Amino acid sequence: TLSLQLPWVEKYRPQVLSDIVGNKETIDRLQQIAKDGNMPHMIISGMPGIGKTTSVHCLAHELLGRSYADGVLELNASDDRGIDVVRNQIKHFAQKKLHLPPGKHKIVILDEADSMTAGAQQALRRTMELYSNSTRFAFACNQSNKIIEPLQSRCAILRYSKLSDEDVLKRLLQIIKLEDVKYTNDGLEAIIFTAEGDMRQAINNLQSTVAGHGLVNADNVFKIVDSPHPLIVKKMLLASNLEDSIQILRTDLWKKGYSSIDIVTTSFRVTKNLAQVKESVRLEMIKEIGLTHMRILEGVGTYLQLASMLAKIHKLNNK
Amino acid sequence: MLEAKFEEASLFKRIIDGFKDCVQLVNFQCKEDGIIAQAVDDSRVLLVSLEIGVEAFQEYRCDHPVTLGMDLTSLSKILRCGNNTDTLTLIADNTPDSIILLFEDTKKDRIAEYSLKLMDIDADFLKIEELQYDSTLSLPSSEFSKIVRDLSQLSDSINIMITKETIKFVADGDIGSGSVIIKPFVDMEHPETSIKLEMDQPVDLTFGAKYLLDIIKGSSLSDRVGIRLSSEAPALFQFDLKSGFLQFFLAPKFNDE
Amino acid sequence: MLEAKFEEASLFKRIIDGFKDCVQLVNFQCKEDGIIAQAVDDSRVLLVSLEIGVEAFQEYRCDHPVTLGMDLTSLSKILRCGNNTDTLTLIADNTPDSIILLFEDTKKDRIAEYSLKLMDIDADFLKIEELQYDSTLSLPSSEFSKIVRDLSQLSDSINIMITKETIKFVADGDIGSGSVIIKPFVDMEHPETSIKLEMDQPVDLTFGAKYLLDIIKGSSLSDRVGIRLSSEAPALFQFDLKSGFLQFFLAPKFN
Amino acid sequence: MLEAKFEEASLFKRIIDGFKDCVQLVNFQCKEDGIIAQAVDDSRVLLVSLEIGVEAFQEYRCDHPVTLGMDLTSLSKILRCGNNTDTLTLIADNTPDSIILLFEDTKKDRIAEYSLKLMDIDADFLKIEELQYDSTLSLPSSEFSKIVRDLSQLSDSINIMITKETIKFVADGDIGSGSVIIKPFVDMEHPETSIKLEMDQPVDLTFGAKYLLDIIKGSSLSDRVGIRLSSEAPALFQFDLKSGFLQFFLAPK
Amino acid sequence: EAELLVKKEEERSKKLAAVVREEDKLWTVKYAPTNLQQVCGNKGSVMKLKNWLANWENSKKNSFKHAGKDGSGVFRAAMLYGPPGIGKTTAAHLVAQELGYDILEQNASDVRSKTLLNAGVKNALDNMSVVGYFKHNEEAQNLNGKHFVIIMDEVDGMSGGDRGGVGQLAQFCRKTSTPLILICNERNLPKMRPFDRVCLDIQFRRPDANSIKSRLMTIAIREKFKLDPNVIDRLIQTTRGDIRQV
DNA sequence: ACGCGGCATTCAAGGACT
DNA sequence: GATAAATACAGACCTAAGTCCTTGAATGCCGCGT
DNA sequence: CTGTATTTAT
Ligand SMILES: Nc1ncnc2c1ncn2[C@@H]1O[C@H](COP(=O)(O)OP(=O)(O)OP(O)(O)=S)[C@@H](O)[C@H]1O
Ligand SMILES: Nc1ncnc2c1ncn2[C@@H]1O[C@H](COP(=O)(O)OP(=O)(O)O)[C@@H](O)[C@H]1O
Ligand SMILES: [Mg+2]
Ligand SMILES: [Mg+2]
Repeated sequence: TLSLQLPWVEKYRPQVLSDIVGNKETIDRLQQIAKDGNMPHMIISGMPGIGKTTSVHCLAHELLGRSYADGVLELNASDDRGIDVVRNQIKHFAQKKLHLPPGKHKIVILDEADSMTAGAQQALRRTMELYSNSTRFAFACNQSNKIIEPLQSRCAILRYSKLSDEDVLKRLLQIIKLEDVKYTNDGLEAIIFTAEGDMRQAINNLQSTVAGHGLVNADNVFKIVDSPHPLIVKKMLLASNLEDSIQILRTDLWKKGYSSIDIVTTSFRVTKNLAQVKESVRLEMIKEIGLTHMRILEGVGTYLQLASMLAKIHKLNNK
Repeated sequence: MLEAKFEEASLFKRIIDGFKDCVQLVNFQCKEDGIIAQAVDDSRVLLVSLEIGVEAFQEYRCDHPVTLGMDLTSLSKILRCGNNTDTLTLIADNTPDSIILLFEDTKKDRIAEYSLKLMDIDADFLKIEELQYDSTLSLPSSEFSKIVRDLSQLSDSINIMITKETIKFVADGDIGSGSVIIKPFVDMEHPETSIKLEMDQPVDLTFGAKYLLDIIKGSSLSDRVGIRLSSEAPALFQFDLKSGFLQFFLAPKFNDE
Repeated sequence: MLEAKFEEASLFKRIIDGFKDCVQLVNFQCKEDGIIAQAVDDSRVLLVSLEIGVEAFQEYRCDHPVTLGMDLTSLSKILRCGNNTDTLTLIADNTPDSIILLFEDTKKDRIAEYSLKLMDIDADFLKIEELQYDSTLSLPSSEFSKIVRDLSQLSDSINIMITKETIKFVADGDIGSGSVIIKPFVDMEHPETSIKLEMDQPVDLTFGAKYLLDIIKGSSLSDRVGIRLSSEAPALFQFDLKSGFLQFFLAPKFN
Repeated sequence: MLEAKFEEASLFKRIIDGFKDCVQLVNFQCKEDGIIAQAVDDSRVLLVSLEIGVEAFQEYRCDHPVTLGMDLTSLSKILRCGNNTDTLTLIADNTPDSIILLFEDTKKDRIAEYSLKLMDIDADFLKIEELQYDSTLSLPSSEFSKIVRDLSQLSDSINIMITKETIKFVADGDIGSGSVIIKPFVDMEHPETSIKLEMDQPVDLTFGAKYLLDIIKGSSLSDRVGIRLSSEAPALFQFDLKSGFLQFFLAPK
Repeated sequence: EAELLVKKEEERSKKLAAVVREEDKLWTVKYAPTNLQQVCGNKGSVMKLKNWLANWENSKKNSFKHAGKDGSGVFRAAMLYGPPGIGKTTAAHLVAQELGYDILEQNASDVRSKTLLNAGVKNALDNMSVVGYFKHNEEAQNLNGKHFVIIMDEVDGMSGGDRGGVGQLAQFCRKTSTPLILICNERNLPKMRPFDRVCLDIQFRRPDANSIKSRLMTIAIREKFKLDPNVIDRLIQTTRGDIRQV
């Protein structure tokens, strides 16, 4: 078909701050700031798909009213991460004179701010303070650690958290009711489980299920969206017997098409994040997994090395 | 509001080209006499004062005094956008946020309107008071620009030693040194080439090189430079216009021992 | 075999310089009617369609259809190795490989033989669609290039609007905005300076500054450029040569 | 002491611009019979030798021979300090401390004075061996510079062939090939637009593109360049001034 | 202090009756210290810097060979370094304002190349202030009105290497005729090595919560929000001595 | 024709890599 | 005024490696003015 | 950790 329909993530992107479901304290604080005015400098950080860009965009829209065209400067940090940007474009926008409602000021939105280079970030330090009376900067990034500490000092540290299953279920139910989709409770629960708090993943998976099969049922959602790799990897690592681990590997990972490097990397990540196993045993399994990773990266990527790694882990656990 | 129509756009183009390499932001005070403007250099060593009277404008109309904060690079680009023979009309509305430059040619019916967003510059309108100058000097502008450009290669300092009926410029640098001596002479045949000297007291002063380059960058404005010296006060460098001038107030070096 | 001779060796120089920056890979296919060249930019935003005719060549001979592919960066380098007062000769064997360029002047006996290795470019679609565009205008190339280069400094997007005997180029950016208004006028004293515009429906679309600046590099070929516009159709930037034409098919932006 | 009144500052300007990007520090050996200047690059491939005679000066007087070390870029900065309708005067004391450059103008009301501080550089011996060359040709400097700049694009190795009254320049690159063929021609209507090929033995030599580009920088001095080829000796690249010569001895690979 | 701020606001309102509204400004800039008696913590560093900048002229008359009683008379340039947000820039601005010098502020992160820094700051080192001369030179209370104090902020962001200007400024600051106040965040950096022996190091430390208790209580009383001093220590510990962030 | 004047392009040094 | 609490803070910074990225300096060609 | 520096307390 020549034309396409808009995705549900962008078509149903919240246009007001109330539609945002998660992080109730932060959303209420941003709504109070929007009503009262005098927006402070901030960095918004968290996981992908929990509503950081949407929150800042709704805040800017509501704060600036009809003046969003001029008062808002949109600059994807990854696209424009040079000191030249700060020297010319950001500085000229900050020195720009614009008549606004009393409380409100001009807003700079720098999405994906974690990718800004050191030079541009350091140059922004004085632009943040010199033109603060007229210009207010806003930062959105996946990881706040990439942003230098002095820049974090000048702004409010507003930190987001992974979306709870209840809020994702509420948003999914709202979209389902609005667009008349047939669903089952098991299917919605499975979509929430696969999303793992990423609302964007949940909505994309709902779109895929609806378009492909037409009914939101557990069977369809599992065929169209596979079970999360770390869970099968953890089940393989935490099996009681060696033969069980070998069987889980052969069936779920090797025969299904997962690569050796992916398997070993996910095993390392799961092992480092495991909590039931004591730290010493966890560390020695990490050692064995790292040896297997070294062999795979040197070029020996085979079922034999993965089985040997499982055998070493089981020997380590069996004392 | 304000509707100021220039006879020609090349005049404003050359004027803005005169002092865009020294100061980046200027406040244009548009009053019933005309547009007086002064802005401090970023190094706070040079001050540029510009006035253009109503006589320059074909039709100048102002309702209320307003401030025009502009960026020199953007203004230079906009004037570059227009042709030489157009009549440039500056139009501003109430509570100005942008300036509507109006290049228009009477020969054709082409009309080009460029809107320059007004920059918000906060600076004090420091007052300027004249004082008695020991040395008032006028030279051909081309020779002045040439000698400054020549000595600036050797060093970053220009030393103006006006001895009795003598004008000596000395530059001392790491690799070589240069000295130029100019003798006052007046020619009745060509008034432009003639050199005039007034010396109440002798003055010896040293000035920065890059500021002097930025000063002589305004050579296109006037054929004759207006140079006035005071030992403890900034030296006024003036380029005379039909209805105004381009003042340059430069700070000297420290004359240690 | 192909033996194409230019009386003005600088003509092919100017044609290649017109679209050297736009594209690097072009298929110069030579037939009996003349050389036809077509190429697409890496971003796939501009289509270049060159059509040289036999009238341009002093002596043109093409035994069989042949497809000669080359790199514009190297070919332009080859062309800058010739003086103004020379005659170019394009030579290609029966099997297309290692095209030979000959810069010869007979007033002072000098010979300049240069070669360029051919390349296998698979894309040989060779399709252009003739459409009844909503508006067809013609203006001097110098004026259009001046307007484009003057408005490209304000922003990266230039908007062209066609209305009843009014042509407007609008560019709104971060430092400000600007709009140039011109009208179709006919001057009997100097026909070259006149501006024509035949409009059927109002036209409103925006183009990119980089591609427009790349297109206006072709102003060195012809003194007048014809521009045809239509609703959601590729803008046709046509430079007419003595024997043929050079057309730039621009794709507008999305509203 | 040394007193040299040059005919025009522009002439010495071109002599300096002949070898701007070639060497950085040189020592001008000043004697009664003109001035000599020799320089050797860091790659040990070219030998710049500059000889200008007394007849090239309007007035030249030097009782005591003096070594005059100077820096090229600062010397050019000094040269970029006078009008092209001015005459140059080089005046120095016996102490090698600073070199005084005097700009004299026809109107006696405009005088310019400049100085150049000397630097000490270990000079190299004179390479004036006149070994026999197989072939000798002379062509205008502008055409040769155009050919060199044109063929330097294809490849960084220049092939020059002279055999049976033919002059060839070949530059085989990765993208294609280049071959410029020129025959010797003598023109009565204009002497400078003539090619004088005097061959005694065939020559097949390979030369570096960058060094050739450096040599063709001296095209502003003379309308023609005299170039001599030898298969066992470095080729000579000579530009003929009013009463002097600028020479490059490029050692082929 | 809350009552004093209310009186100041009332005087400002009367003056306006006779341009940015106060509530528009952020709390960091609206409660910025206007005099050196309001800076919290690092009192010794402020006193030492004030004494150095006051005796700079006397050391200049002595040609900087003599160190003096305090010892801050042999160094031409001074460096203020510490954790971010503790008040180095405010202290430098305030000591410059009190003693009457003309403040010239340059952001080294914005201007880090050799060319721009070289030209600008070089022609700034040995030049008087046209703003200082035209700013009522007639009264003789402030002789230092002519001269410049170049407070170069964000010195830690200059380009490194010989081509970088961070090593050039080391050669630059020893030959200057005006006071230089460099400010950086990470003094112990490889790029900042040329600066140990050419600058008067001044280590601004993290202020203790007791000093900022009064300031926080004042800004809490003014803004009509209730603050208990028991949680102020936890706020400072969480924020790690950063007054701006708290 | 002949010389500067910005502006595009090429070169070189520093930092980072989970 | 000296000696204890009470605590913030400095101890130090390398050479290679492959490839991408950025920033400033040095470089080139090309348009305008005289 | 150990050693040095600064501010409030005895
Ligand atoms: N000691 C202090 N007492 C009171 N307010 C302070 C203090 N330190 C910082 N502030 C506040 O924080 C604002 C900014 O202070 P700055 O001096 O800019 O911080 P900084 O120490 O320079 O760190 P930077 O700017 O990240 S390098 C001031 O305007 C004050 O409002
Ligand atoms: N808390 C939320 N409430 C409602 N929708 C959300 C929420 N978080 C994310 N979304 C949906 O995800 C889409 C894109 O999320 P986005 O805000 O870009 O993620 P990120 O915060 O990682 O940038 C939006 O269209 C929005 O509909
Ligand atoms: Mg986002
Ligand atoms: Mg600071």
